[PDB]
Amino acid sequence: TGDWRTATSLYEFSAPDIDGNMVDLSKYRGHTVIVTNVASQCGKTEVNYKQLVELHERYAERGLRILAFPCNQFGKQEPGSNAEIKEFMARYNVKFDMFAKIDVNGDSAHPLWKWLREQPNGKGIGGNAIKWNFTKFLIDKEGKVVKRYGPMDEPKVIEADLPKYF
Repeated sequence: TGDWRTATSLYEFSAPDIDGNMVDLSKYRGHTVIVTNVASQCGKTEVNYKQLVELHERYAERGLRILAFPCNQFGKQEPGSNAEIKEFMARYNVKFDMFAKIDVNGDSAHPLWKWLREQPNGKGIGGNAIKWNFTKFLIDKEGKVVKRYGPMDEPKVIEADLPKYF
């Protein structure tokens, strides 16, 4: 219906990429997806970027796609413009998909993230708030959330779940 409250998969949403081009996320139909909120000035920025890059290098050939959403809501650790953030990810040689900066919590949260927070059967009242930088969601080939991993779970925690969804 266009309402995030009614959506049942990743494929109902669209978001601008880091260059500002609108991306319809149905482009990921049939792929294994990780969605994560990122930041450049977090204690865990280096380990998350390094391990996300490693997962993409190991598993892109199996259809793994990583969608990274910058977000400045957690300690103001993503203060850069989109153009600044684009320059930053190359230091990690990021070749997965980078999106324009968004809010993930609160009144201005992007609708995809309003939906992600509700995933285990939320009633539309806010769900499980994103707690800090580098939360991750593993999404299956039908666009359904299958697991959430927190700021403290390094990306390599997702690895043993990946072959179930390739």
